[PDB]
Amino acid sequence: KNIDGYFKIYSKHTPINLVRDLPQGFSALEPLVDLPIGINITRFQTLLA
Amino acid sequence: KNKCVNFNFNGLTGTGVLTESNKKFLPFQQFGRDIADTTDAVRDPQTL
Ligand SMILES: *[C@@H]1O[C@H](CO)[C@@H](O)[C@H](O)[C@H]1NC(C)=O
Repeated sequence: KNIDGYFKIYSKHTPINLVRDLPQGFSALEPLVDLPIGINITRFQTLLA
Repeated sequence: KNKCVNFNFNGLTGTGVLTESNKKFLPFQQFGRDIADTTDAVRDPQTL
């Protein structure tokens, strides 16, 4: 998310046993870094290996 | 600590008794608040 020229990222990494789709449970997301980029962003891509 | 003092921490001006809080703040989380929404606790910007 980006609001008022300030980008916000929220990262949580926990181990889980999952096959496909998504498990039903609760999680509390916490911030990762602070990036005052201040740029228009209309699109995004997901890099893969 | 343990005395009534006027403190300005990270541009936040306030007056109150400063004590060591047992609550564990996240590294990013700084200003704590009570039910009244007034600031419950802060973080020293010099020595965290
Ligand atoms: C970002 O650029 C796109 C394409 O020019 C435009 O449609 C959109 O309104 C712009 N958003 C902002 C916040 O300027």
